[PDB]
Amino acid sequence: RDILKRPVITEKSSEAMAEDKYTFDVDTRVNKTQVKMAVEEIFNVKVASVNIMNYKPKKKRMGRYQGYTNKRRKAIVTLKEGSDDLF
Amino acid sequence: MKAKEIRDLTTSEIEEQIKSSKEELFNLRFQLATGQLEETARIRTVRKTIARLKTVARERE
Amino acid sequence: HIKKGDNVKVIAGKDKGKEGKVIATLPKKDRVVVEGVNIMKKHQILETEAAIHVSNVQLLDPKTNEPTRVGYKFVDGKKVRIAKKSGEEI
Amino acid sequence: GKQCFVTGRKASTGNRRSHALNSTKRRWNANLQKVRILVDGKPKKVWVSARALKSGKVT
RNA sequence: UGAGUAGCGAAAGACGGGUGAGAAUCCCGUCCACCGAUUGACUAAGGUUUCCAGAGGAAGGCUCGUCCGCUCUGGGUUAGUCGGGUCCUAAGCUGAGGCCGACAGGCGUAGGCGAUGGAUAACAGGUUGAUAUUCCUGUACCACCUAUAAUCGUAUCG
RNA sequence: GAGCUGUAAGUAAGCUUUGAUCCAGAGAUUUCCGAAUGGGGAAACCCAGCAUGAGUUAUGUCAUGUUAUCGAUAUGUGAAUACAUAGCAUAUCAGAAGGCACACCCGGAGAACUGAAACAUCUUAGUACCCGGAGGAAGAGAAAGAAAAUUCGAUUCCCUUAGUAGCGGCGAGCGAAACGGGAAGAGCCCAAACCAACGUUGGGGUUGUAGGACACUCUAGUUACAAAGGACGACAUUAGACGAAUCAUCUGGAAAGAUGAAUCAAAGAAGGUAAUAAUCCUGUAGUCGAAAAUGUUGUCUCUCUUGAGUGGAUCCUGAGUACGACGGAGCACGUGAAAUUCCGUCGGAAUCUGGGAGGACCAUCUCCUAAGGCUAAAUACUCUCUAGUGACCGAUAGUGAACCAGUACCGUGAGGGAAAGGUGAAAAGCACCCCGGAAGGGGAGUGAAAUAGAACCUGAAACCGUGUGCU
Repeated sequence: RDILKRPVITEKSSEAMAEDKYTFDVDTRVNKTQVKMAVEEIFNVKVASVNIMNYKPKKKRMGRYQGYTNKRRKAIVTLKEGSDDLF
Repeated sequence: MKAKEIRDLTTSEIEEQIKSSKEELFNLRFQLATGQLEETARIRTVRKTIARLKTVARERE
Repeated sequence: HIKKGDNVKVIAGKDKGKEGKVIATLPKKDRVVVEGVNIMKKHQILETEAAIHVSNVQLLDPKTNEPTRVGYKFVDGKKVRIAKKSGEEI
Repeated sequence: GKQCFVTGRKASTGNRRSHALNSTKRRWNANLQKVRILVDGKPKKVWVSARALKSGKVT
């Protein structure tokens, strides 16, 4: 389903997109077997591998008040056919 | 107080919220990420239609 | 009471006795903006209209053009605004 | 959990007095004896005081 | 007030070229000096973004500072084989029914939890500003499923 | 009934007179932890069984239900041990658990410092702390009573009796009740005799002027006790709507102030508006109003229902109970001449010509009838909601906390704990020029005022500087 949240557009991810790799933001409590089936169901491609990782919340401040950002789970998808999962 | 005009039958109530989430919520949300999306009030409008389609379907029980 | 578009007379302040026309309404802070009243010079120099308290303006009766109070009559299912010391529906 | 199964007798509390009228706390226990008495099922051992063993009680 | 007084926390720096409003103190170069069973290379505990890049000089740095473990913005952690769980138990803890106890509760049987120990399938090379038995290249191993098999049937499995 | 997208300003994109936002009633959704309940665990995490379904050539993955312990009830149900009985398996259960207002109430258990000018009996004190069980109140409650009148008639609370009677190393100290005056105010159900049925369940029966059984003529619903399920109109609360009466001049940046003319009042409470307003605004007095939900009451329906006197041959009226000895406790009362009532141990009655009490005890008189149960009101307290009040505080005060406070911070932990309010009526929050890298400043503008420029109302003293008359 809508496991995916947003795509990741950075300098390192741009170098990944030249070799059939795509970086997304997924839900914090899903495994990469669900992410594998979610990509093929939406974009109609054939996935070959998924690697996934976690980042901790970061300390942030504005004015005097201090808080934390959201924790996130990042998935990198390797395809064997198809591309252009965004513009 | 809002405007509800969903007179559809059950077989058509299910498909209303499959089309309204596949493109009217998921396609509008990747456009805001990479950046192509003007007129951003569409996102909030669609989310309330999904809420409307579920309140009415549940009263049918 | 004082709604946008009406002709009003100022009864207190610097531009007192000067008729105008309400252009903006601020029900939260109880202020109205009247045309040609309390201009300000903002260094951005710019001339714009400032706001005055809603209790500083009074509505004018059409039959005499003298400031009057506003009542309600309950004629039909809807309400109308009557002018005191007169009978005309504002 | 030590009480008479029939009468409901149990321990009390009071004072121990010396000849000079000094006082300390003490307890008055009950003469509970472990006996087998006929109940609806198997006769199980229960605590029964000796006062309840007079005038004829099942054993 | 003491008073512009005590102190500035073990030690070798010198010159040239830059940047800059401002240079004993920042960057580059040369020479010289110190450790080297360690002032070198890994890593457990613990800390929790202090890591990288582009900018900044109010406060912190016992001096200065154009610089930073300090301020702003944007980034970075990828595993069937590595450590741990889907395996095992020591000490200890907890305990169905059970025993004891004014109440609260204490002790304990079968059963569980619990590594500092036992069992357990992958290596070499390359690459980025920030990751590497995790990414890429080449060559392997272990468990399970599906389709046909030479050979099977008192076979097989426990 | 016209703007709105919370602090909060910002820009961007939008909704709304086909009734946005907003206020009230009723619904639907409601991640994870936590009694936490499938198992485990270092809370907010990990790992499963079983039955249905989604997807796949198949495995691997996903979704929706359900699976703790104890207790009470139907059911199958060998043990040892013939029969039976422990154990075992499944089913049903708005059955239990935890939290809570560190207030009020009942019970279990229970100190010390202190006073006695030392201290042991005594006092602090049945207080603090701990544990259990509740309720909106709880506890008590229908005479084996108080007393001594020509008698009253369940319980609780207030006034007085009264610092009296009394208790006390007769020291320090402790300290009542009845009478009388008030608030509030109903009383009832069972066991036994006895009759009918197959030990059982029905009926009969509840007391002191002596009642009941047996035998003699015999018919107000009280759902707060007294027996327990429901349909039946008026109010109250939860959104709101109408609601009288003023103009002119002067000073000022601004009028509500001063000076003249008026008006309203079942409305001269209060708050705001550029300074001090009954008539500018929100209000006030007085009226009006409910889709829907809840509460309290009343009118039929509905549901139970046996009433009093005469006879007393005979029978019944609560047992290891009352009471006694020993050891303690509680009664204002410290064992004292200690009645009255509670616990542990050991003994242990009577039956209406009976039993108890009237402060050891006996006799006579008077009053009552123990050893079963239930019961509203007057009473106590405030975590709270609604509407108000004060010769109470005004930022070192008032709650620790007027401000992002049980927070910064400190400690392994239990736990301890601050400081910090104010521009202006209106941001109109200083366009532009000059010195500088910037901070900072000098003009020019805003404003009544900038020595009101966000380190902002007023701005004291300590302390630090510059310039000057006399020495």
